Amino acid sequence: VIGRIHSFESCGTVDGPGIRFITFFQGCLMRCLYCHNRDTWDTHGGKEVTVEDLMKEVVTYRHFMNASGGGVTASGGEAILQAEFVRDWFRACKKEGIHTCLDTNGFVRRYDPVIDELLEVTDLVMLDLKQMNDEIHQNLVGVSNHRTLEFAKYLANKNVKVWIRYVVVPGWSDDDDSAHRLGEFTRDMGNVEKIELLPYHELGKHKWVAMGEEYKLDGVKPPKKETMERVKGILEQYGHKVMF
Amino acid sequence: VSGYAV
Ligand SMILES: C[S@@+](CC[C@H](N)C(=O)[O-])C[C@H]1O[C@@H](n2cnc3c(N)ncnc32)[C@H](O)[C@@H]1O
Ligand code: SF4
Ligand code: NA
Repeated sequence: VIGRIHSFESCGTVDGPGIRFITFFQGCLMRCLYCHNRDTWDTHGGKEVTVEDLMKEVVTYRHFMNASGGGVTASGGEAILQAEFVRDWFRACKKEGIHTCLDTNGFVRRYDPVIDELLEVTDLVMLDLKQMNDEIHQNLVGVSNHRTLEFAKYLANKNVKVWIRYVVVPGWSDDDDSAHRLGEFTRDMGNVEKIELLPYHELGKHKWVAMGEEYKLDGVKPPKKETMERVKGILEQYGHKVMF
Repeated sequence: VSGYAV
């Protein structure tokens, strides 16, 4: 099986537990307006690769991983689109005593055997919930949030170590209603270890510019500690380790 | 810098 990837960071510090080897896969079906990897969308592009090649790199960093309590992370655009390849990669990592992390948007269309097979070999999934209010979601992301929420149910329903990531963008996900909805939604499920909030940042805009596409959020400045603070409490009410 | 691919 061939893997089409955008790039990889031999060892990032903000892509899950400890220091991790992150591979950014090519292609994404969503169109978040704040996406900092816009050049990650196209299905075509990015180098092809095999797990043999990947491991031939990830292993050399065993050191930083063990020492940081890290591992590897599948991210980029939407890794879940190359589910066959990813689960193969984790199967290889599992067999190296390596910890696996899947950074996804959970837009799972067909629940094939490979989905369960991937999750079977996945240690932690940082599932993004971009907006509980679908009216907003459809405009913020370009698609309904039903498939993602279903994937969330699915996960909880199988006790999968989850981290909910909620990117807080001004005027779109900073309001208190949306904060409760999330807090309520994820409360049901107890497999969601914590809720990591992420402040919006202008970056990866040039990726749009470079692609003659207009970056709408242009101008939008990052949210204030006050705001993040507010949301945090709203969610800490439902009893989550809401750590931003 | 979370999830930023250079
Ligand atoms: C680019 S994504 C790739 C994985 C998957 N496509 C997703 O979005 O969950 C990795 C993380 O970066 C976050 N992100 C993307 N653009 C951002 C921005 N402009 N500001 C803050 N976070 C952003 C995403 O929400 C996600 O948590
Ligand atoms: S799901 Fe992730 S990669 Fe895809 S457009 Fe949204 S932020 Fe960008
Ligand atoms: Na994610």
